[PDB]
Amino acid sequence: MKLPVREFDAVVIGAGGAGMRAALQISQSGQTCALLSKVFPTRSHTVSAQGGITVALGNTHEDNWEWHMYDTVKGSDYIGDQDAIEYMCKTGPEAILELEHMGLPFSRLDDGRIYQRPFGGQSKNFGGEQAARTAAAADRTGHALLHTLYQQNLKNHTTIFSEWYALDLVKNQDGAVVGCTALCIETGEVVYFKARATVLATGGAGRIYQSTTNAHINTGDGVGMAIRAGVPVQDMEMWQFHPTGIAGAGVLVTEGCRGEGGYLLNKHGERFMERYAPNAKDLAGRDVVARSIMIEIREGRGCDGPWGPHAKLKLDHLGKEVLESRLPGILELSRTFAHVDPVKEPIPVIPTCHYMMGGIPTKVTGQALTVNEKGEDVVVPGLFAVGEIACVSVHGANRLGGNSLLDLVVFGRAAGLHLQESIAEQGALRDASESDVEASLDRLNRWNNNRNGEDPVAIRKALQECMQHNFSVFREGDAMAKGLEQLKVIRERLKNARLDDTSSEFNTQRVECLELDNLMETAYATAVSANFRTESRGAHSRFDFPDRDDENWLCHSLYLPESESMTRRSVNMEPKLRPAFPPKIRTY
Amino acid sequence: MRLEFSIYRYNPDVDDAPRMQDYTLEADEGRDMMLLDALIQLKEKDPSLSFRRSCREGVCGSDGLNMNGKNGLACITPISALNQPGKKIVIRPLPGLPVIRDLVVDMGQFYAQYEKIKPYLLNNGQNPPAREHLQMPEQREKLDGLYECILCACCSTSCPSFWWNPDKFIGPAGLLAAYRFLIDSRDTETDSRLDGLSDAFSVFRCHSIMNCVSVCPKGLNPTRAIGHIKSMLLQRNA
Amino acid sequence: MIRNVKKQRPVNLDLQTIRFPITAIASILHRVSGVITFVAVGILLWLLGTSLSSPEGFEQASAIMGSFFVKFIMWGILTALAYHVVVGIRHMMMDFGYLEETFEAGKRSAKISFVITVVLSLLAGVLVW
Amino acid sequence: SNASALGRNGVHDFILVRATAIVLTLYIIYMVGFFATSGELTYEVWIGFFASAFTKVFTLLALFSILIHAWIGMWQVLTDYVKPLALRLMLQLVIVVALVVYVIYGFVVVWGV
Ligand SMILES: CCCCCCCCCCCCCCC(O)O[C@H](COC(O)CCCCC)COP(=O)(O)OC[C@H](O)COP(=O)(O)OC[C@@H](COC(O)CCCCCCCCCCCC)O[C@H](O)CCCCCCCCCCCCCC
Ligand SMILES: *Cc1cc2c(cc1C)nc1c(=O)[nH]c(=O)nc-1n2C[C@H](O)[C@H](O)[C@H](O)COP(=O)(O)OP(=O)(O)OC[C@H]1O[C@@H](n2cnc3c(N)ncnc32)[C@H](O)[C@@H]1O
Ligand code: HEM
Ligand SMILES: COC1=C(OC)C(=O)C(C/C=C(\C)CCC=C(C)C)=C(C)C1=O
Ligand SMILES: O=C([O-])CC(=O)C(=O)O
Ligand code: SF4
Ligand code: F3S
Ligand code: FES
Ligand SMILES: [Ca+2]
Ligand SMILES: [Ca+2]
Repeated sequence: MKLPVREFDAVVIGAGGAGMRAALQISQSGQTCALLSKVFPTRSHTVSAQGGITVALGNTHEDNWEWHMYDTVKGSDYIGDQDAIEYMCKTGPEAILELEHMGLPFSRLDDGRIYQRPFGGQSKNFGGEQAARTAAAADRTGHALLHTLYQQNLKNHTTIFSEWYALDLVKNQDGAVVGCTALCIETGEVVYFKARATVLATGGAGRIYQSTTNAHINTGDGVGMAIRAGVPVQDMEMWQFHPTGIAGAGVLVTEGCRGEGGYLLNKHGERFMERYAPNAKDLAGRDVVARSIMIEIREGRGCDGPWGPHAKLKLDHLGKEVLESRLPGILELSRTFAHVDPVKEPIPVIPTCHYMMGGIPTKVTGQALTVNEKGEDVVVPGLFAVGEIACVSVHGANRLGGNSLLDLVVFGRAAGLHLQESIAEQGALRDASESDVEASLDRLNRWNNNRNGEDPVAIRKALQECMQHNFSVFREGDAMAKGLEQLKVIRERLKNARLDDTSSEFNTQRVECLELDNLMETAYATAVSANFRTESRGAHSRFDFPDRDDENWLCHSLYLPESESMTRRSVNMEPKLRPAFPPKIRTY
Repeated sequence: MRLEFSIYRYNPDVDDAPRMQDYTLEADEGRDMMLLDALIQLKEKDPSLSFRRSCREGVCGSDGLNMNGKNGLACITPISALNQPGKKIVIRPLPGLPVIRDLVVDMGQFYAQYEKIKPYLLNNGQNPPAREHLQMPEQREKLDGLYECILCACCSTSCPSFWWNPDKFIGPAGLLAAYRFLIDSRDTETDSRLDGLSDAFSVFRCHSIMNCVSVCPKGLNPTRAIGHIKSMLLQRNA
Repeated sequence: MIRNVKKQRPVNLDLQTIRFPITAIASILHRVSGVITFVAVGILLWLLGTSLSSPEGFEQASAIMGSFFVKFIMWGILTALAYHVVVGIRHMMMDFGYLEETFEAGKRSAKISFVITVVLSLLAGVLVW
Repeated sequence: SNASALGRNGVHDFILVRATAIVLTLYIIYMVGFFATSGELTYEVWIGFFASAFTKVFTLLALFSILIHAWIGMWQVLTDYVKPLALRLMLQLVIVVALVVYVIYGFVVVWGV
């Protein structure tokens, strides 16, 4: 026995928006808990969030959470659970005001050019909502939310392990998750964090494409750990490509623009979104608005220039003031990366990878589930997931704008509020032999001994490229087929990949490499899923199957791992709730 | 064109003292790229080279580095602003703070000072609001330029006062954050907060050098913030 | 490395390696100008001492001031002193509110200051003579 | 409350420095105005300028303001560069004595004229 151990009644892997909201709640419950992160908590991808948080507060105008349900169910394509969404939308307000009581810098209401109302959180008009239900604090709502939450773990003295890299989960002889292992990026030592509850909140991994809004950190470490451990992933092909990404930059620009009155136009001067969604206009859903512009590029009718085939996001018409008071963060990203002042000229926008709706399947309490021999939902002892890494089945097949953040807090808090109870249920969990622990150290030992292998940059590049072409907005059988094979080619290749730096004091390479494996398992699952599904729903668009299969494909595709052994694909669904809800026509 | 770089290197287990290593990254003279881009490439040529990066868009605070004598974010410092024919591009770690490896410094002392000033809302709870707190736009306006700090420490790193008293003088970023709560209508411990900053170092080590304003990526002005804190003190202790 | 404990991390602190704004130069000189002045009072007191002691004393002082080497020193003191007063006032003005705390407004303040200093320095030199 | 610092706290030091700065600025102008209106200084004119109650009282008010001012200032400088305790206290001691002597010598010179 030579490996160090750190016992906690909980381990929250991830310091994003959800990871902290949970670490906080779990601590309020008098539960000893360790919080881990690859970067300093304030650097997690959440800081980059803009738009805001869509929640029914009723400040901008009277509203009810149910309208939030309809706007969202039809938004997912009846692929998102009514039970979970209900809970979220309903518990929405209370959870958000909670954040304001924590000191979150929300924008305020009262006087404006042609508007007027009390101190409520300012709610902006957003995509997928009949009216304005988006609480926003300037263009930097994520930054406000992430910092507040950190400030909170500062007050409540949460134990934080900053810049630690979680490797793989550690299984119990009875097949339960009992903590995990992690690397101290600073010193390089490896340690086993043993816990009666292991919470994953490692965000998404849009890095498996060549142009994404995500950061260099979103590598799906989470997804990789789940599969290499034995845990499935739901709807892992459902990827929302944001409509207004920046052409050539991949840097994001808020939907709030259209919300404040932004135009999405074509070179011939028409607002093609008005023609596509005849009555909903630019407010049209995520999945829909993407194909609209992307299409205008297929027909050779998309604008072009140094940046590339883009679509003009006209905003200049709005007052320079309004743009500076409501979208300050936008006015800069455009000049900085797009070399264009939105105050006078539109923005070269294009649908780029954004939110990953797929991820570890979980109950509302945040517990992780797997199927039974029969194919029944079986909770995984000692494992929970919250945030983007989790498919609680809320966004379904199309994440409504500003709901992810609302997701983070609600379900992040939900896991916290329920933790003690869940542990009670699973009961006691037995130790792990050095064998179990040793197992998780495999991926590390491999990389550290193999030095004459192959250069990971190529593997990485290839990986993203293939995903980019064969699994873009629009895709088809033949395509997936080739890519799916290419991947196997690369996944074997990756097995002989090398590690040049064998140092201790902050080894960025070693870390990045380790992340590669996750990129690999992640992209893979994405493919086998993408191919599998026989319909064109939400973000999924197949030219071969242009209509949604209500009877066959109205379910959650479950990617079936076996760690590194051969794979499989199954199904799942959730129609029952309290106020009731039927599928329907989806016209935005 | 070609690009000659000058990069700070140091590894506790190989090196026993720092050194400046030469680098050439022949890039396409097509367009301009950020310094992070260069670095990433160079890292492909040389793995051992370590540094921090993330959001990539000037919003996370990870890539704070001293470029040609001036502190900034590698993710948004164009190679245009740093290229001069015949001369090398000197990239070094943030000044004052200890070096963990290559261009990565221990930010410890920085976060510490941040904590000393109580970076969170303090509301005695007296007079609970029905729902959210009462914050008129005019009151919420007062927080602008004060809540956007991304903790990159470009400012503190550029302050001599902070070099001599890392742990006594709070520094630019921390005072900017102290002020964020001092003028927050929602915070009810202002007078208590002011008593905690009345010593001789916490605030008064600031000589209005304005290097902090000079380098802020976000265009924040700690000097001005510190000037208002000083006033509040005068009002409360005189 | 204390006794039987090693490695102390390095620090980037080569000043020639760092680029300083004009505002940074203004204030460090104000600091240097203060210490010079601190010593300066002593020298002036000494002189003032001689100067009033008696006629023979006033003479001896009038002659010491005669040396041109002394003239040069009496000149640095008055210049350092003038500098210190000007930057000191620039300082007190930003504190209260007669000057913007903006960077630009700060560089402009610093420049006008050195300018007034040089002029006074010149006057000082005419007097020493 | 740092023992070497004159001020009970920071705000105190801030004020005392500003207050003395103003007083000393007036005094300097006063002495400058005199020299720039002298031309050729005669022993009769020199002693005449000081035999004045007014010049005596201002000159001693400046000296006293220098004590308080240079005390705080020299103290701030030392706090930044001289980190070894024993050494720094020696200096502050040398400096405060020097300052105190400046004022005492001031008195002696003044009543002697
Ligand atoms: C707004 C901010 C305010 C600014 C503050 C900054 C102040 C510092 C800057 C100094 C600026 C000085 C400017 C002087 C000036 O203006 O000179 C004028 C020149 O003006 C022009 O050129 C006209 C141009 C107009 C253009 C528009 C007048 O100069 P003159 O023509 O009389 O030239 C001398 C002559 O040759 C004829 O010369 P002489 O033959 O009469 O000389 C004789 C010589 C020797 O006499 C002796 O032996 C007596 C010495 C007595 C020394 C006393 C020292 C007192 C110390 C007090 C300490 C108290 C703590 O005399 C010397 O050359 C005289 C030296 C004078 C030094 C005066 C300095 C005083 C400092 C006082 C405050 C000290 C504070 C300490 C904290
Ligand atoms: C990219 C993006 C996303 C975004 C947005 C703008 C941009 C540019 N604007 C949004 C908005 O207005 N409204 C909304 O509802 N969502 C918006 N989004 C999406 C949203 O940011 C994300 O869904 C959300 O940030 C996800 O949060 P989560 O907490 O789940 O994830 P994270 O913030 O990415 O942080 C993950 C954390 O986990 C740590 N980590 C990861 N792997 C490891 C390992 N192996 N070991 C230890 N820690 C790990 C990270 O370091 C990080 O702290
Ligand atoms: C008796 C002659 C003087 C001496 C020996 C003197 C000395 C000093 C010293 C040693 C410092 C501190 C150094 C530093 O921390 O930067 C200082 C600061 C200061 N002095 Fe003077 N001074 C004198 C006259 C004046 C005058 C006449 C003024 C008014 C214009 C003035 C205004 C200031 C100001 C505003 C500071 C603050 C600088 C800071 O806080 O960094 N001084 N002085
Ligand atoms: C306001 O700006 C500055 C200072 O003040 C707080 C400094 O302390 C220093 C550092 C100075 C050193 C090491 C030498 C000090 C010398 C003397 C004669 C007092 C620099 C570079 C500076 O820019
Ligand atoms: O992810 C979303 O909710 C949409 C978003 O941030 C934006 O449009 O800026
Ligand atoms: S105020 Fe500016 S420079 Fe200072 S830490 Fe914050 S973002 Fe960085
Ligand atoms: S540089 Fe430092 S001295 Fe004050 S003006 Fe900025 S905090
Ligand atoms: S990578 Fe975040 S600001 Fe540079
Ligand atoms: Ca998800
Ligand atoms: Ca208050």
